[PDB]
Amino acid sequence: FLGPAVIASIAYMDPGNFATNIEGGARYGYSLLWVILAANLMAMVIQNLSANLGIASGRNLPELIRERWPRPLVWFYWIQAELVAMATDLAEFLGAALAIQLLTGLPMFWGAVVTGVVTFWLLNLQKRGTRPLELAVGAFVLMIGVAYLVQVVLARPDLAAVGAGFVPRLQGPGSAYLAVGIIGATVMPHVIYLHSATTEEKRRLVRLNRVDVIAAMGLAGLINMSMLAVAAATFHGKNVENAGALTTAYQTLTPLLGPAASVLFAVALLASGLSSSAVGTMAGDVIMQGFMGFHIPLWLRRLITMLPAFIVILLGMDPSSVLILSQVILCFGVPFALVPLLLFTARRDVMGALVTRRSFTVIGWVIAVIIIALNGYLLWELLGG
Ligand SMILES: CCCCCCCC/C=C\CCCCCCCC(=O)OC[C@H](O)CO
Ligand SMILES: CCCCCCCC/C=C\CCCCCCCC(=O)OC[C@H](O)CO
Ligand SMILES: CCCCCCCC/C=C\CCCCCCCC(=O)OC[C@H](O)CO
Ligand SMILES: [Cl-]
Ligand SMILES: [Cl-]
Ligand SMILES: [Mn+2]
Repeated sequence: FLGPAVIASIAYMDPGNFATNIEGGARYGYSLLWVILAANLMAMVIQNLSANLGIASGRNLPELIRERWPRPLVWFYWIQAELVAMATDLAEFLGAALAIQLLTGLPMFWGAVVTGVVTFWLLNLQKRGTRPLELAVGAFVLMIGVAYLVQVVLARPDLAAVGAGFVPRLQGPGSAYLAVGIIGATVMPHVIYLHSATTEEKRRLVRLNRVDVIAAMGLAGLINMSMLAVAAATFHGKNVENAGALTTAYQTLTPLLGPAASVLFAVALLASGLSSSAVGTMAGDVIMQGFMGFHIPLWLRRLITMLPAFIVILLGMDPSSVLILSQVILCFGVPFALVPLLLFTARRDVMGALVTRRSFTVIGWVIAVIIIALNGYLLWELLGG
C-alpha cells in the first residue's frame, strides 16, 4: 500500500532543487540544513491548504479568483501567476539542456534545441503513451534520490557541523539569496494554482490526500537534506574549482557509483527536467484558463517559455547560476499565492463544512509573514550591501 508518496517525491525533484541543494552545501556547508527543514514544513501546510481547497470547493484557485474578484485584480493575479510559470520552466527546460551537455558534450544552445524538440513532441502524446515514460523518469529520479540517502551515511559528515546546521544562523547576503532560493524550490508556487486541478465523501479525500502530502514531503526533505549534506562533505571547505555548479555535482556520488556517477546523475537530471517541463507547460495552460476563461495555443505557450532560456544561453551566463535565480523569483511569488489560498480556504461559502481550522489559518499567515520577511530581509542587501 506504499507508492503514491514515492510518485510525489520523484515529481518534486526538479533541476531547481538540484542547483540549490548542491550550491547550498558547497559554498555554505551544512549551515543551510535548517532552511530545507523549515521550507518542507512550510510546504506541508501550504500544499495541504491547496488540496483542501480543491476537494471542498470543487474549483481551483484560478477559477475562484475569476468568479469572485474584480477584473483588474484577476488580470494582475493572472500576470503574476504567468510569471511563476515562466520561472518554473526556466529552471527545468534549462536543467534538461544542461544535462545534455554533461552526456553528449553538445553546447548549451544545441542542447536546448534538442530539449525544444522533445518538449514539443512530448506534448502531443496522449495519457496512455506517457505511462511507461512516467515510470522511466521515475526510476532514475528515485535511484538518484536513494543514492544520496545512502551516501550521506557513507560520506562520514562532521556531525558537529551537521547538527549545528539546524540553528538558523546567517552568513550575510549570499546566504539569504540562497536560503530564499531553497524556499522557492520546495514550496513551488505554481502548484498552489495546480494542486487543486458530502462530508463523508469530501472529508474522506481530505483524510486521504493529507496522508500522501505529509509522507511525500518527508522523503523529499530527507533527499534534499541528504543531497545538501553530501555536497557539503564533498566540496565545502576544500576550495574546489567551480564547486556547487551542476557541472561537477556528479563527484558527490563518485565513491558510491564509481565511474558511473556522471552518467547516472545527468540522466537523472535530464529525466527530471524533461518531465517537469512538459507537465509544467500543461499546468500553465490550465492556469490561464482558470483566470481568463480562454487560452492561447499550447505550441505558442511552449515557444514563449523557451525564449528566456535561449536568451540566457545566448548571453553566456552560468546555467547552474540562473537555475538558482529562478527559484528566488518563485519565492517572491509565494506570498502572492498564499493570500488567495488563506482567504478562500477560510470562507464558509467556499469550503462549506470544510472550513480550515482556525489554527492552520493563523499558522499559514505566519508562514506568509516569514516568507515576506525573508523576501524583505533579502531584498535590502542587494542594492546596499
Ligand atoms: C541531515 C540528513 C538527514 C537525513 C539523513 C538520513 C537518511 C538516511 C536514511 C536511510 C539511508 C540508510 C542507508 C545507509 C546504509 C549504509 C550502511 C552500510 O551499508 O555500510 C556500508 C559501510 O561501507 C560499512 O562501513
Ligand atoms: C527530520 C530530521 C530533522 C529533525 C530535527 C533535527 C534535530 C537536530 C539534531 C540532530 C540532527 C539529526 C542528525 C544527528 C547528527 C547530529 C547530532 C549532533 O547534534 O551532534 C552532536 C555533536 O556535535 C557530535 O559531534
Ligand atoms: C525583524 C523582524 C522581522 C519580522 C517582520 C514581520 C513581523 C511580524 C508581524 C506580524 C505578524 C502577524 C502574525 C500573523 C497573524 C495573522 C492571523 C490571522 O489573520 O488569522 C485570522 C484568521 O482569519 C482567522 O479565521
Ligand atoms: Cl559547515
Ligand atoms: Cl471573496
Ligand atoms: Mn521544486
